[PDB]
Amino acid sequence: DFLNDDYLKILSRCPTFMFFVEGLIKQHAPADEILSLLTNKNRGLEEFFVEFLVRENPINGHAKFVAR
Amino acid sequence: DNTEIIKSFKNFILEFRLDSQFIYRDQLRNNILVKNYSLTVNMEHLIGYNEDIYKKLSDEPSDIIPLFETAITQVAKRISILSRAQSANSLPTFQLILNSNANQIPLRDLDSEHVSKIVRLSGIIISTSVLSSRATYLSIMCRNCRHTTSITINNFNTVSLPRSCNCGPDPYIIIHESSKFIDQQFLKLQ
Amino acid sequence: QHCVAEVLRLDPQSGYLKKLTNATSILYNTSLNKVMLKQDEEVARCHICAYIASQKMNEKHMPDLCYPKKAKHLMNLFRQSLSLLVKKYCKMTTEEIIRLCNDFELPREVAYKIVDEYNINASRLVCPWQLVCGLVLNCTFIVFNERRRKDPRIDHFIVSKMCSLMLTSKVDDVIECVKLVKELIIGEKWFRDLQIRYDDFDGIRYDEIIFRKLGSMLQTTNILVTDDQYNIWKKRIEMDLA
Ligand SMILES: [Zn+2]
Repeated sequence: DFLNDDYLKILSRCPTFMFFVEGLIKQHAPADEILSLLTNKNRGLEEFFVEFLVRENPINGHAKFVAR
Repeated sequence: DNTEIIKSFKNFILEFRLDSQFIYRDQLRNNILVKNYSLTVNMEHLIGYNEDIYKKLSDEPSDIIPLFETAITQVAKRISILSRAQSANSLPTFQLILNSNANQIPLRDLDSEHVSKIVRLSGIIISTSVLSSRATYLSIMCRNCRHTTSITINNFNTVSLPRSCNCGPDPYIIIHESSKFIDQQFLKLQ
Repeated sequence: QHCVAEVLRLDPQSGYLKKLTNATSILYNTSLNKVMLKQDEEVARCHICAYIASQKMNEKHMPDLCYPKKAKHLMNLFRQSLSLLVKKYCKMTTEEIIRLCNDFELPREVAYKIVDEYNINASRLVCPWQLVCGLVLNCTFIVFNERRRKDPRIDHFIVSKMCSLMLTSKVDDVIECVKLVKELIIGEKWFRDLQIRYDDFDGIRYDEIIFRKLGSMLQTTNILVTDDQYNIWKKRIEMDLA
């Protein structure tokens, strides 16, 4: 609930996130979803942040059940 | 440097607006549909936008023009690929066309000064001689070495064929079925 | 007057300049006055005139004044009318290594310092190419850190240029030519001055490396990117509609 604008600014500079943005730019000539989600409206940005934060990071689980 | 100038010029293409509407951007977009590979430009619009190109293009026009040509080619490549991604290999340089209304200078008042600069004038037309052609991209083979090469000429429609790729001097034949040319005419005035 | 000063102030490439221009003017005047000194292309009629102008006034310096067939002819006529490392025990001069250092367009102080190093420590040598190459490479790395930082491509281009100039395909020897000279030249005060001037200190700033090595976590490893970078990058997608 305390996801602040300064944290949003600093996390926006993520280079893999830049790779994602540019890959989508090249994949779609239209640019509606990027304007929907990008910092220009921070609601979508924080929604994406939580969406990809809840992920499992499957590499660790893969190591775990590989040991299993 | 030259890249600072080329950037200050390319910004004028897409980052300029008047009457709250893009002019040159959509002009290029329409021109590419027309298959024109050229444009129109007003040099009055460039004085207020930027002064880093006027005072140096005035005195070194030949030095600065081809940079603008290449910048236009770059913009064309970007917009071409983006438009192909939007809907629906060979993109040569685009001729730059401009005009002005700053002043007019008569032939009588000319001198041997301000030579190689840019000038304005008026007159009347007489000659329509012939569509004499020049070369832009022509291929070459050496007659003994059978060594293929290539050459391209840009604006002077300075250098000659290579004198040596034993074969001796003048070892090159000129192909035509795989060459490229443009047109020009010798126009008069009085 | 323009060309006269152009050639006279080409000597570098108080009273000296004024007296030399006067001497050149009057000497050319004397040479062109009579009908005795003709068939002389002005293409080169301001060289030995300058030599004898130097000879005249107070002092004369033989080197770099004649710096050819017709040179001696005109002098007499006027004065009467009035790989690269396997090679062992190579030799060098001032201007040879000045050229090798000047192909990069580096300043003259660095070239003079290298020349001083050579003329002081060229007695126990095996191949001067190694020492001079190492010196110039470690000068380039120290002075060009800014553009290398903003463009990691330079590293390969510079190394290729200095691998092709010495006609070699293997480069580990060049790496040695760099590290050995770094080991040897590591403790001289002029090297210290160059270090403080061009702020390489192993390619990283002093104020950052102190905290990098002191044992802190506030050390700024720039995996993230600067704010101005993002500010200037935004423009690229600002115009994405086209
Ligand atoms: Zn040949």
